[PDB]
Amino acid sequence: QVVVDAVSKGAPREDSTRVGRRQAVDVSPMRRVNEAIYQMCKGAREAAFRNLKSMPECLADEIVNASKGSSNSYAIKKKDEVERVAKANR
Amino acid sequence: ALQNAVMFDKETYDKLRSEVPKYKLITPSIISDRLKIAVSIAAAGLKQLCREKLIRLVSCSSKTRVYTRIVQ
Amino acid sequence: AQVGLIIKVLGRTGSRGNVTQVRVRLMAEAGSPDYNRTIVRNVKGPCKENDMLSLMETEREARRL
RNA sequence: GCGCGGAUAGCUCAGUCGGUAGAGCAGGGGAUUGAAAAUCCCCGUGUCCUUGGUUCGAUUCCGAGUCCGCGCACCA
RNA sequence: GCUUUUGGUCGGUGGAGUGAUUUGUUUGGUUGAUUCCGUCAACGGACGAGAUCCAAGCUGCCCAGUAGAAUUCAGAAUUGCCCAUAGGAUAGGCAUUCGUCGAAUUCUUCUCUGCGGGAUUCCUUGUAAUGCACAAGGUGAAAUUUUGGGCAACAGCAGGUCUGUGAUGCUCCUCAAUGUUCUGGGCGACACGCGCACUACAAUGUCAGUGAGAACAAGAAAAACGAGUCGAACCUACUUGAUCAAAAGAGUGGGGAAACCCCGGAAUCACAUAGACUCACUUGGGACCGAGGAUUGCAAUUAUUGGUCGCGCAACGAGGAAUGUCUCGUAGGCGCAGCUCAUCAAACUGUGCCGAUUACGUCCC
Ligand SMILES: NC[C@@H]1O[C@H](O[C@H]2[C@@H](O)[C@H](O[C@@H]3[C@@H](O)[C@H](N)C[C@H](N)[C@H]3O[C@H]3O[C@H](CO)[C@@H](O)[C@H](O)[C@H]3N)O[C@@H]2CO)[C@H](N)[C@@H](O)[C@@H]1O
Ligand SMILES: [Mg+2]
Ligand SMILES: [Mg+2]
Repeated sequence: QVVVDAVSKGAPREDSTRVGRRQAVDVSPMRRVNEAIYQMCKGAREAAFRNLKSMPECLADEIVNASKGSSNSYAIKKKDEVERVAKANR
Repeated sequence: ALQNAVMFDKETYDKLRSEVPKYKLITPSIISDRLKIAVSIAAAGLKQLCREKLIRLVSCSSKTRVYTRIVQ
Repeated sequence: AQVGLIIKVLGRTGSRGNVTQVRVRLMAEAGSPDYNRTIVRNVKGPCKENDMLSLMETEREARRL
């Protein structure tokens, strides 16, 4: 349940691409499951790259902090950066 | 920098037997930066606490061993 | 963020074809003002119809075709 | 030597009237992108010209003084 | 090889035009496809596409002392009271195990394979609106060129090859020959600039153990020298070397290769291994070179190659502008064979193993 709560919060609901200017575009529910899994495996991988911590700790920390919606997770820093850029590129 | 000790001082081994059994989610990397000791000591210090039953072994593999406090 | 349901996929849009033009029904709680409201919006990513998605600002509509 | 203004990071500049600094802009990163300029998001960074009286606490209050502008002065 | 991974080219006879030339060969839907349906001053044909061919997946018959299986008596092994130093998770009429180099007596489940089945948009209900067809699902081993390759027209390039040939025209050299053989060098030389790999920059790891466990494949000789028949050249198990390092060096078997290698003990991986390291240019990396030694060869110097101990204080901490390949048993990783080969693979041609992310779109470049 902590993982399903981490996947559900891990990816941005909105994003911005050039469709014609840089218009804000909605994100499908399929990609939101893809990009949540992608950005948690990423970032936990970069945490443990030259760290004392093992990979099952760095992966366990990204899943927990994204499950709580904390900004300590790598994904939630990028989930909030994309949504505020999408809110300004409307 | 990250200069870790390679053997226990008498001060920090007393930290090993007191504060570490009070933690939840003990791993040899949690102990390595809390107690500033190398993981080769931290893993050796935690195998000692299992045979004294102060901590619990909740998950074991050849590389990764995860420990927890015993609740009684 | 309101959760809207895709009732129609209007074709692949944009230059590179990565953006999809959909027609999304807003799915409100049936006593609301903006109930059974349908919007024509751009979706980024793989989207089939009957796929719910969250919407930040529902008062915009995308320019069709 | 008379009154007014200016001194606040490299540059630029509004201040809460005596409860701690801000935006502007440059300097290092990801984004746009196929490649641009512009646009964005992210990390530098000023003991706040010198002195005191040091009001709970002085870029802010106050007393001189250096510096710089304008408009005025003027008998060893 | 490349124009070109594209669907394209050509006559005949009719129509059109003074003519080069058009028409057929098409505006419409459709398909990967001038693929089809419809229209149609054209009508009939030819090639290319499709078909055929190979390989892989499911399957029939045939089949085995060059493939394997069960059983039944004999022979042997364990046999319970047992809870690891700290000891988790996880099936359960006649208990189980097999150079044991046992006898028997019934079999084709897997294996091999010559021809043959099976897939066709076949069935179903939206798109389209007659048609040709399309999407979703069914059926199934397999679902849309089933997958993957081979083969590929017509024109052409002043592409490459006169270093493949006793393929060739012309022209040069032709007895101190540009012939042909020896001997010795060189092709490999390094201020440098680039393609392509390989190895890494480490802890999702290095090490040292231990387990489970692949497919494609290769393999010896002559009108010679020896005993018209047989030997030795080739690959290999096994012993030895061994009262003491590898690398060797030797015996002794076997194999013409579904019969021996071989129950092919590949490497990734795996492991509750109670193993060392613990974030460091470090037990990461292994460039550089020093000293023994042994094999290939007629010859090792400008180390052929392996192995041993040193060196490791050689950059390298994930890479600027740029750039390449890829849509499923795929990318990537991993090794193994063959080919070059007396000796030498960071190559190439094949094969297996582990096995994903993303898209199933578009004409932006
Ligand atoms: N002889 C087959 C040829 O296929 C061509 O069409 C081919 C192309 O449309 C297309 O080929 C593309 C190729 O363009 C592109 N450069 C690369 C791409 N991988 C290929 O794709 C094709 O081959 C691979 C098989 O490896 C498959 O992934 C794929 O299913 C298949 N569409 O797919 C077709 C091959 O099936 C032409 N229709 C024609 O030249 C000819 O019929
Ligand atoms: Mg004519
Ligand atoms: Mg550079």
